[PDB]
Amino acid sequence: KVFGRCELAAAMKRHGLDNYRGYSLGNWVCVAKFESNFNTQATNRNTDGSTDYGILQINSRWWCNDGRTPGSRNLCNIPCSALLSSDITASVNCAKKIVSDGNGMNAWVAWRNRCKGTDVQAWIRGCRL
Ligand SMILES: [Cl-]
Ligand SMILES: [Cl-]
Ligand SMILES: [Cl-]
Ligand SMILES: [Cl-]
Ligand SMILES: [Cl-]
Ligand code: NA
Repeated sequence: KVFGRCELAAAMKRHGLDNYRGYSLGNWVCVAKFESNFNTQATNRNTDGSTDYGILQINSRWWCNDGRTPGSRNLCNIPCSALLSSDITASVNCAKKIVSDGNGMNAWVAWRNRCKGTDVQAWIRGCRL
């Protein structure tokens, strides 16, 4: 599923991401845009052989099980395929654990390089929220 911008903002708010660990909603919409173009089915292979899954591009090196990332962890206790669902619940719940792991949203390289220090509120402007 490719979400619309305000459709994604609404789902992220309903699932409790607005101000989660101090990160306003626009930060989460911004990172989703640059990670996946709002596409729940997005996947990308990393150089080490791990893979990033779903709208928030969550990495199998640490967070989910895909059966083909030797030595990795599954800290969110989910199959990576659950992160590709049209419903974002699993991605949101796992993002809450990632952002709580000490580095905040710097866990997403794209957030640090493309969202951090910008006007992230623009990503939720106009949305009925
Ligand atoms: Cl957009
Ligand atoms: Cl915001
Ligand atoms: Cl594995
Ligand atoms: Cl959803
Ligand atoms: Cl933080
Ligand atoms: Na894993």
